[PDB]
Amino acid sequence: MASVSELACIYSALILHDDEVTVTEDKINALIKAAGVNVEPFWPGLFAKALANVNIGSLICNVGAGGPA
Amino acid sequence: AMRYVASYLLAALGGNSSPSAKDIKKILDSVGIEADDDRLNKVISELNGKNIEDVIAQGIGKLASVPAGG
Repeated sequence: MASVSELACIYSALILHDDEVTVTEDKINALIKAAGVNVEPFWPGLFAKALANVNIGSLICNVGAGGPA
Repeated sequence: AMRYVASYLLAALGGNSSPSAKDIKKILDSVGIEADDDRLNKVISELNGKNIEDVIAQGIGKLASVPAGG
């Protein structure tokens, strides 16, 4: 599993990609608050950073792609 | 590009672990994303009875409905 925060940010970006509408920290935050599911805020930041060019499929890697420790 | 699956996941992640069409409208309404009240009730209809995290924990992409081409 992931952290529901990370995963929540994921989904906020997901809905955003369904209309492919503007990606802002406040946009993702709006999704966050709408569902009631909070994220590690650096994610909304970095998400708004990347998702304006990258794809949601990159989130599956999240610049690490680690499994065990 | 995968429809209201993600909205469903959001709602289930931090509000209701069995989201409905109205919950979808909620989530997408907050950012002004348009939705058909049957389309989401349909995605939910499919989604209903799944373990959100585990679903996406190997599926951050191609959420439920994989992009329909043609």
